[PDB]
Amino acid sequence: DMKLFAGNATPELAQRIANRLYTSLGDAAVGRFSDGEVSVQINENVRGGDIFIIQSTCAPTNDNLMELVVMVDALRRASAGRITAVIPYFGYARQDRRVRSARVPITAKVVADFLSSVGVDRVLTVDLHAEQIQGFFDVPVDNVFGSPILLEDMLQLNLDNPIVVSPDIGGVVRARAIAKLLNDTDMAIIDKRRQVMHIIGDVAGRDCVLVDDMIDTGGTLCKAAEALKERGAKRVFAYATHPIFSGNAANNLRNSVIDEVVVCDTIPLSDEIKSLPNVRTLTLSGMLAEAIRRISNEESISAMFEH
Amino acid sequence: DMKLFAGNATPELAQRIANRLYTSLGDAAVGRFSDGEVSVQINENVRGGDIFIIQSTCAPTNDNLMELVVMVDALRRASAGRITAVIPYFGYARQDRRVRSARVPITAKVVADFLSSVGVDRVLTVDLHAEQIQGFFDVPVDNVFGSPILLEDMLQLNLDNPIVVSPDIGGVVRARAIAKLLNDTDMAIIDKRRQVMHIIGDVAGRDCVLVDDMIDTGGTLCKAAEALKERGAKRVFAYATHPIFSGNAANNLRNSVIDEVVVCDTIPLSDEIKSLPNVRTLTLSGMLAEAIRRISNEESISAMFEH
Amino acid sequence: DMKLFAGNATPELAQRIANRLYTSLGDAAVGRFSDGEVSVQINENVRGGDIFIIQSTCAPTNDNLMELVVMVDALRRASAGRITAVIPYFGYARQDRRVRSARVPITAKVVADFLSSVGVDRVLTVDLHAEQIQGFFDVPVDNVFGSPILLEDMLQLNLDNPIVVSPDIGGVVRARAIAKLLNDTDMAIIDKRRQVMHIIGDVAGRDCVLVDDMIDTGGTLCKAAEALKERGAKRVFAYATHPIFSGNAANNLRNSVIDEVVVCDTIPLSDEIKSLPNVRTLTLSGMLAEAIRRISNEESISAMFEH
Amino acid sequence: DMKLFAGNATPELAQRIANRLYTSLGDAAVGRFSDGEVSVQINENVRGGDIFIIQSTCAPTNDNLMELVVMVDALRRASAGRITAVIPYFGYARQDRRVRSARVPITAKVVADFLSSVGVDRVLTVDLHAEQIQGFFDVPVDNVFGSPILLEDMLQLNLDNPIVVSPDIGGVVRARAIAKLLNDTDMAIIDKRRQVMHIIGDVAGRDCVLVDDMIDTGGTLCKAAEALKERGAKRVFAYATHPIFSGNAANNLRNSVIDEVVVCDTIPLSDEIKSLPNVRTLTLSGMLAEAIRRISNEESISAMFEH
Amino acid sequence: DMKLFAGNATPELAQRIANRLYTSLGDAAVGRFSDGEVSVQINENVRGGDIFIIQSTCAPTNDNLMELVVMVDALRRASAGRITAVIPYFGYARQDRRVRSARVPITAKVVADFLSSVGVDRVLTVDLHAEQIQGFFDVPVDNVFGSPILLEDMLQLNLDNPIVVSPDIGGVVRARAIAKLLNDTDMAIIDKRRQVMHIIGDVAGRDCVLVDDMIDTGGTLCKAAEALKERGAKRVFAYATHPIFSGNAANNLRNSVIDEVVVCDTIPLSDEIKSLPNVRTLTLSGMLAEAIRRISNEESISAMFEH
Amino acid sequence: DMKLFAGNATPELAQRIANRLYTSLGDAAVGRFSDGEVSVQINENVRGGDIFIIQSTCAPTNDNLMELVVMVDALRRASAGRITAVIPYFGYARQDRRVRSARVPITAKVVADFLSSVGVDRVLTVDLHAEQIQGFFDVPVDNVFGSPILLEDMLQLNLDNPIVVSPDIGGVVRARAIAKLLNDTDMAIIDKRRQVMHIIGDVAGRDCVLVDDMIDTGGTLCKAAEALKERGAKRVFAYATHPIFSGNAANNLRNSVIDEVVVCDTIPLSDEIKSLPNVRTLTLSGMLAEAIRRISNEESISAMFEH
Ligand SMILES: Nc1ncnc2c1ncn2[C@@H]1O[C@H](COP(=O)(O)OP(=O)(O)O)[C@@H](O)[C@H]1O
Ligand SMILES: Nc1ncnc2c1ncn2[C@@H]1O[C@H](COP(=O)(O)OP(=O)(O)O)[C@@H](O)[C@H]1O
Ligand SMILES: Nc1ncnc2c1ncn2[C@@H]1O[C@H](COP(=O)(O)OP(=O)(O)O)[C@@H](O)[C@H]1O
Ligand SMILES: Nc1ncnc2c1ncn2[C@@H]1O[C@H](COP(=O)(O)OP(=O)(O)O)[C@@H](O)[C@H]1O
Ligand SMILES: O=P(O)(O)OC[C@H]1O[C@H](O)[C@H](O)[C@@H]1O
Ligand SMILES: O=P(O)(O)OC[C@H]1O[C@H](O)[C@H](O)[C@@H]1O
Ligand SMILES: O=P(O)(O)OC[C@H]1O[C@H](O)[C@H](O)[C@@H]1O
Ligand SMILES: O=P(O)(O)OC[C@H]1O[C@H](O)[C@H](O)[C@@H]1O
Ligand SMILES: O=P(O)(O)OC[C@H]1O[C@H](O)[C@H](O)[C@@H]1O
Ligand SMILES: O=P(O)(O)OC[C@H]1O[C@H](O)[C@H](O)[C@@H]1O
Ligand SMILES: [Mg+2]
Ligand SMILES: [Mg+2]
Ligand SMILES: [Mg+2]
Ligand SMILES: [Mg+2]
Ligand SMILES: [Mg+2]
Ligand SMILES: [Mg+2]
Ligand SMILES: [Mg+2]
Ligand SMILES: [Mg+2]
Ligand SMILES: [Mg+2]
Ligand SMILES: [Mg+2]
Ligand SMILES: [Mg+2]
Ligand SMILES: [Mg+2]
Repeated sequence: DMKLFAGNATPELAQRIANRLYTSLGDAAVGRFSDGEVSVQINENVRGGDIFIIQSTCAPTNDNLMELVVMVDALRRASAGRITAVIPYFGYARQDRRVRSARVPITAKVVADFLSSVGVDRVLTVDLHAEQIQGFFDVPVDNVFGSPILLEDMLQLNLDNPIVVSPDIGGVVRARAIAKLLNDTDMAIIDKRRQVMHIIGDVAGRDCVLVDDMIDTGGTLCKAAEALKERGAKRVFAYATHPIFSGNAANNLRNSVIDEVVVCDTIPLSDEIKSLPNVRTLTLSGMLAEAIRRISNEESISAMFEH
Repeated sequence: DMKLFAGNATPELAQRIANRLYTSLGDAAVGRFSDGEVSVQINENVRGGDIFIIQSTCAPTNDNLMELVVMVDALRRASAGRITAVIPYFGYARQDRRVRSARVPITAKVVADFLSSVGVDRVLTVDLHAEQIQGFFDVPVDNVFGSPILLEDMLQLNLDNPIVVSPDIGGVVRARAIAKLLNDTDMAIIDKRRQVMHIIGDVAGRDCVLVDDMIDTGGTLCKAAEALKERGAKRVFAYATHPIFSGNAANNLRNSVIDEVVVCDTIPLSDEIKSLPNVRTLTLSGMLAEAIRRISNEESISAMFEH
Repeated sequence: DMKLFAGNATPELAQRIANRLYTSLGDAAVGRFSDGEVSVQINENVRGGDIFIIQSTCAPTNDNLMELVVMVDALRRASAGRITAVIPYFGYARQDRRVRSARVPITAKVVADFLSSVGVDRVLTVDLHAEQIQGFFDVPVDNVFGSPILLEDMLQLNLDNPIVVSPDIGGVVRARAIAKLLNDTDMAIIDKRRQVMHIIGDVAGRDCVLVDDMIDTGGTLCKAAEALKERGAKRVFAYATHPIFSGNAANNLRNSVIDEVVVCDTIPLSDEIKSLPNVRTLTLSGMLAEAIRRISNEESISAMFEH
Repeated sequence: DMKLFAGNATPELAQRIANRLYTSLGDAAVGRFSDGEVSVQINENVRGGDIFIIQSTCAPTNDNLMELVVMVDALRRASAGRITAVIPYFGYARQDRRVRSARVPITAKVVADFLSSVGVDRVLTVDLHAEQIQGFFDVPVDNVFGSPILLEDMLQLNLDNPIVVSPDIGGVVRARAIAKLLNDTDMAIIDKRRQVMHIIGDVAGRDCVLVDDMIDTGGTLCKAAEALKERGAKRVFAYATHPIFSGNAANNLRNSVIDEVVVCDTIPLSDEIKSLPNVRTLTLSGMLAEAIRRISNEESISAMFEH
Repeated sequence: DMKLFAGNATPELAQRIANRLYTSLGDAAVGRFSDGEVSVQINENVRGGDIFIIQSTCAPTNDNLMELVVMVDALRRASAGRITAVIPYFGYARQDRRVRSARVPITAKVVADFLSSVGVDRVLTVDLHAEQIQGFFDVPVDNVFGSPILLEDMLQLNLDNPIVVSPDIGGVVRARAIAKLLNDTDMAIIDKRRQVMHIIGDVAGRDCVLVDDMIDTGGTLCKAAEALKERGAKRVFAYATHPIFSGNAANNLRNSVIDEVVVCDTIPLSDEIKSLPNVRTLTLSGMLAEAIRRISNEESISAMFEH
Repeated sequence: DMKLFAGNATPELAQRIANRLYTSLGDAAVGRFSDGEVSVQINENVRGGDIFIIQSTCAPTNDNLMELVVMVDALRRASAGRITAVIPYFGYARQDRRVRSARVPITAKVVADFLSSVGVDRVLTVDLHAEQIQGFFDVPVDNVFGSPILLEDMLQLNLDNPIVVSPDIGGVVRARAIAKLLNDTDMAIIDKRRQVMHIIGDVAGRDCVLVDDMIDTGGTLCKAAEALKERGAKRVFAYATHPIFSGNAANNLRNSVIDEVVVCDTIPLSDEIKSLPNVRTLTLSGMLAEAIRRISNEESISAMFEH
């Protein structure tokens, strides 16, 4: 008995996933009270069932997170069998340590503790900001890479001796993995000091593919593209998995030298961003549906990591 | 070493409490990141200290709650000694059971579990919606009544043989307590059936004092006042502790037959409500400051329940 | 594999429930050692089974509670699958908060913690004193109302314009629910001050039905009946779910003006009470058997709340 | 701030301990409600204090145990600093394993879990039935031997080449320890087969000292004394720490060949037993008072194990 | 789906058990990294399976224990259904209490806590040093006696009026059980004082069977055999379950008066010990295989305790 | 009351730290039993004290880890006040996630859970392999960088326009931090594909400083030095914090082109490595002593992160 439930964060992605599983979303009233508190009621029998909840903890982050945890509590008190939280974008993942013992929280651990406390039995995410967040849980956590879809899109561009560039130092590992997958090309690294951007590697007369896990504001992405074009690069493409696009992202991307921005659909796009002519979206519904299928049928999940 | 910290929910109440304790609020940067996630940094040494956090979980409820739990986590990882959460208004307290085994959450228990998980050592609240929420925690919970302040204000009205009325059946116990405190007057009960309001008790030619724990939308309060005046009551006064005032509350209170609405300051008022000429606010800063003083000095807290 | 086990608190109710499920009680030796400590031995295979334990925590309360928790521990170490505690009367439910921060325990929370610690997976009760005790547990708790049986008995009395009266202020909500179920009649409230009883509502020349969750000593019930008859009421009937009947209850009920006392069978009656001519018992075995049937077969439990 | 509290199990022992500490027992109302549920109220400030609760879990075992756990919960919610449970006799200690995987509970572990759940910080006991019960807790457990007092009494008897006998096989280790302390005498062992008692060791023409941790019914003790006298022993003395004396113990001890029965005061004696002419009581109040003194002042507890 | 996995501690015993279950060991790479840290990889699907891990925590104890806990963590994160730890010899079982409140650990409790923390669901052991270690866990623990195999071997020796001797005082209970099983013979006890060995019981002209749970160094066993032969015993046989054989055990057994040493196979023997001509090994693979079979099929485990 | 205790892993480092704190190491017997199990006895009063345990979990890793956890359990049962584990090198830190959902453990989380279970209150480490391991704990974890000491040593070399090189992609962040501290020089990255080493950045005619967190076998370090010298680098220096030096490290470093290897003293060096002429050791005893001093006196720990 596989049952799918959705929040208000990613309803269209949940509908696409349900379509690919040839089922329909479970019936649950999830809204707000008059004063703004989350209201949840499960409107069908879930006793002993195998429940999947699809919801990203994207902006508005706190409302979406409260929605998810309140759904889990409601399902657990209604005697559900197993609850899997499908969280395509995991919010608060960038607050994952205390640098220099700064008096800051580790909020990703706080969220993992909340999810474990309400009774989640498994978590399925896409491209966690830090892979070590798998260890913040006691339950199995499956971190699925979005790189197959993005690489499939890259290979249909016919790039001229492309080079893979990471816009910052934190993305070097991911950029190297993408480069090894992309016909084993070269990689370059953007190094930022003091306000100048230093490029390590040769980009003269080559197509540049900027790869990142997310695009939050686009300031550093636009600056990296500007530096790459100033050092003589033909075309610049930006590939990311999570389209956060917060703050002044639309204006930054509009007045930029990037030829194409390609993102996945873990977060719904705004009308502001969708109006842009050079922003393209790929879908992860098939990959997530296959992962849900394998989890539900007790099959091996390692098959999801092939290109 | 008593240190006070405040969130963004009730900063002026926290400042008043700090003034009455002859100290100043601790220095902590509490704001938002670009995408809307809560940002917290404690900017002073708190090692081994006795920390009090003042913040209501009022609207926007989820942001305020996340702010509180993230502050507690940051303080606990910074080696604070004891953390007391002063929550003048406790949000989600109305979701306290599952009626008829409805597939709903018990969200007050979820919030209590979150607070216990991040490391709170004591909770101090004002007029919990259900007193049994004290049992949702393992830590001491002090539920302080706001009835001394409201009764002091009532006794300066010179009411003509007043009668204490509860606007619904859930408030009968509180209304009876207020009536016994108010020179041992009579009490009447509003009974609602089907859309008509039935009044049990005699209100003909008497001043009526409606007492409630909160005013959320004011619809039932205005209806009760209308019924009381239709059964021949001279003047109607509304007394409450928590001024939620959500939805259409301002228009409901403007076009109403209530002579005076008196509330406490557990939730800041909007400009919409503050423009109203017949809404008056009492302060709880002295009572909360005395409670904090007694907790900090290891004195008996039972002295707080005298009129 | 549904297996029923019984303690020494309510053996005849357990036998009736087993009869209605067309099974027999499981074989377990549950007694005392020489010095009075509880002795338990499960005398059949329970590995992987779906176990229901039927036992009220009624007087002697502590022995019955220890019996229940020791049974649960014995079954859990014998590799039982799922353990449901059917507790028709939940003892210690009246100690559910600390009024005015009195240095008292919250013993209902203590008992819930004990039950959760030994390994109970679900609780099924009848008419909890406070519904918020559902939140004292992490496991599902089904609070089943006894009002269908009592209302069925009420409707066979042919009352003359009956009015529903709550003997105290704590029972107003339940009395209102019963009144709305009883052809939508009126309700009156007994208000006690200082030693006099004040009645809010008109009872002149009407049949009065006193409704309560329990009858502990009968002092307040007899006083309320006396006041109702003094204000000119034709007949007084007392309806309750839990027949505790402690202290001087038999003498109070014998020298009283109540025409009929009707109770359920969550607690066995003594010979003292059974000798009384105007005390009648209704059975809850059918309702509890249906609830157990629905829990065992993973059906919806919401069907149990219809009249 | 050392505060002593007592239950209703061992009030005179608690008073003696308080006398030896030159303090007085703390003021707390500990009784029963009308229906038999435990009632507790702490009538003094205990905030931040160092609390000791003196109560044996002796017969009636379940009432005493519930009294203790309810006291601990009340003190913990009243913000006590540290709670030490002084349990001179630990009930349910004989149910400490499952022999041959019998479907029985391990009730000593259940009681340890209850005590840990309510918030006990340290346990102090006398002559635990199994020393491994120390490992049933997470908190420090100090198991103090009563053998110094009993050995002091033995050495004032002027025994004629005494031999130390264990009435069963479970007491051989304790009997050997006593024998090594008693001028390094010999030891004999009572072996019971099938209904006959086999004695291993020579007892012809010697004084026999039977040593045990407890005397529950006295049947095996009287049988062992009978066998020892039949194999030609001059005088038989019985020494034990815990005087349970359940069932037919008084008649067994009256019609027995034992010259003297000496016990400690961990359990109050009945009038039935106190009427016996050959039963003598030693006091442990000094030893327990010294242990409490050392725990309170953060001194080494190893000094308590010298003769 | 029963799956067997083995560590590096007892691979041949695991292979024998797998042979008797007519299955094969599961495929898992369990070794060491370059620096000596344990490396584990499960090389087959275990989702929802019923997993048994066979590994003794014998010398090198800490490596074997870490191997076991790391395997359990790997299997739990791979979504295994139920994990049973089959630990034929349980290391650290001799550190089971704090005698005289010595500042020592209770390491058996530490190991039980580690096993419970990684997610073990059941433990199956052979001849625990202290049976109360069953209470150190929350999960079912089945302590299976090795006495059937040893008694079967004893009865094929044709002993001349044998007497069962325990080499120390801690083994008296086990020696008595063996004696009652061995045609209800007599038992004698070795008592050690100061450096001399005192024998309680008559051994003149009888065959002596020394029975113990383990043989660690053999010093006390050889001394007991020497004393027994000095008091005129014909032949001395040593029977034990766990062949630890540490330190100078081989030289002690070589220069000893023991005619035969018979042990089980819970710990692999060294070449040093296997070279000895009078050391014989019995197998427990059949008994453990039957226990695993009964656990897997949800049958009663009490059938394992018959001779 | 600050008390220092040491294991057998890093006794000389512990002695140096004790010397810099002008105290002496606490008296505790920490060794092995005959069969190889860890033996611990605390030989002084620690009641209420502030205890620091200094021990790296270096090779033999499992013995050292068991030593640490057993010490913590012994101290916690002896009523210690606060226990801080000073672990200069944290073993198992490289097993921090499951790549591609490989059926592997997260052993760093297992070790963190063990430490939290025995009762550690704070952890102090040096240069954790992954900083996110701070989130594997609930307690404060202070990750102190060793870069001040190494940078002080670097600045006394008089390098000719040095360039900072990371031997692999996982060390790029640390290499960049070191480069920014080292007069804001340039950085180069070693990229390994397929067996060839690709260098991103210009190293022609410059001094190269290889920086890493650890040196396990030295194979990749020697290969990186060889590649750097083949692309025309004057001198190559290797700087690391943790000198693991496992496997064939001594032969790799002997037959290498590295001019100097400088490491800290978190792990004792072998005689094999100490015989090498171009391996130099720096001490961290002063920095760790200052950190312990600040923790003990409740001072801010942020002062430890300045150069
Ligand atoms: N403001 C208030 N003051 C006093 N009691 C209150 C108040 N609000 C709610 N209550 C509840 O009303 C109940 C009345 O109990 P109490 O005041 O002791 O009188 P009695 O027990 O005689 O009815 C208490 O249990 C308390 O929890
Ligand atoms: N026997 C009963 N039947 C129905 N409700 C009851 C009963 N006893 C107590 N109650 C409580 O009375 C409250 C009345 O709510 P409800 O019956 O939904 O009507 P309304 O919400 O319109 O007042 C419920 O929250 C329920 O918890
Ligand atoms: N009253 C007692 N005094 C001393 N030991 C006792 C007593 N009762 C039981 N014992 C147990 O007897 C065992 C004997 O150990 P010990 O007295 O150290 O001598 P040895 O170790 O030489 O046999 C101890 O482990 C202790 O737990
Ligand atoms: N020795 C070190 N000194 C400083 N930072 C280090 C060191 N080793 C690793 N790091 C990491 O490098 C990251 C660089 O951040 P930071 O030094 O604040 O500069 P920026 O944030 O401008 O890149 C930090 O998050 C820190 O965790
Ligand atoms: O917020 P921006 O820097 O503009 O863009 C998002 C980046 O911030 C984080 O490093 C993310 O990993 C991205 O690299
Ligand atoms: O939301 P409204 O009914 O308009 O006003 C608030 C009321 O709703 C809850 O019962 C509260 O206790 C109040 O009585
Ligand atoms: O103990 P009595 O007051 O005599 O009768 C039982 C009552 O006490 C509690 O309020 C129960 O709810 C009943 O109303
Ligand atoms: O119950 P009885 O056997 O008569 O006397 C008490 C004995 O029962 C237990 O073994 C105790 O340890 C005693 O040896
Ligand atoms: O270590 P040894 O004394 O030489 O032989 C093992 C004995 O040590 C323990 O008591 C075991 O139970 C054995 O009796
Ligand atoms: O084991 P080696 O690769 O030879 O040297 C140690 C390296 O292995 C890990 O990445 C460490 O971080 C080091 O970079
Ligand atoms: Mg990052
Ligand atoms: Mg980035
Ligand atoms: Mg309500
Ligand atoms: Mg209301
Ligand atoms: Mg009540
Ligand atoms: Mg009542
Ligand atoms: Mg025993
Ligand atoms: Mg005995
Ligand atoms: Mg032993
Ligand atoms: Mg032994
Ligand atoms: Mg790494
Ligand atoms: Mg590396």
